[PDB]
Amino acid sequence: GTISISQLNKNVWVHTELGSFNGEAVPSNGLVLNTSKGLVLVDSSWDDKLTKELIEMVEKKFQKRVTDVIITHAHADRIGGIKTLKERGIKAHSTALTAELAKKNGYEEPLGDLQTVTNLKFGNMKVETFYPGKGHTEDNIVVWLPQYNILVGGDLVKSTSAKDLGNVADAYVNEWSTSIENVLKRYRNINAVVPGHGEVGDKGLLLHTLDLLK
Ligand SMILES: [Zn+2]
Ligand SMILES: [Zn+2]
Repeated sequence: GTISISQLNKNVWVHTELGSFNGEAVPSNGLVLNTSKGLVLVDSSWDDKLTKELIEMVEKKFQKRVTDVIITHAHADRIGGIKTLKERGIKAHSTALTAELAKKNGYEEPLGDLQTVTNLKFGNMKVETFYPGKGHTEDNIVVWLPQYNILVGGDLVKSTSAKDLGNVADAYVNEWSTSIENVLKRYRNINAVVPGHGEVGDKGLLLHTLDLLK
């Protein structure tokens, strides 16, 4: 099961891919939104190969085109497939900072169209992007589906089983708790929280992440 999709509701699924690192499978999550105007992903995958596999799978599953991807920060698990996106005319949305960091981290450039709070609408599917502040990276954003109170946390948000923050060389560890607090403040009645890696949970993941950061 290198690529798996799991349903939250009719039109919102989690995509999860196993990257292969040092002979270990390493899952990363994003979202798949099935809209009347196409599929919209939150995040790509670790690299172009997996991104292609992901796109092939979702397009086949839903018989719909991937039209847009929202990139939640400029690391491989999120942006690794940007070349695939660009050469397919799949729009790669990001904050300007993520775009700047993408170019620095050697990736092709996403759009830089997202602000601190941005509302997008794809068909009937409403999507909010929110930059809560620095944390896992300087640029990490989260994505919210206000119709369903589903939050995509990316690597800002740890799963319940996670006991480790991960790579913090370019993290803002002190600021990360504030950024999580900002997410907790903004999103009050959450049905699901998708962490960047690991099992989907609820607000408890945000609290858990705060706990790890204490
Ligand atoms: Zn990262
Ligand atoms: Zn990650």
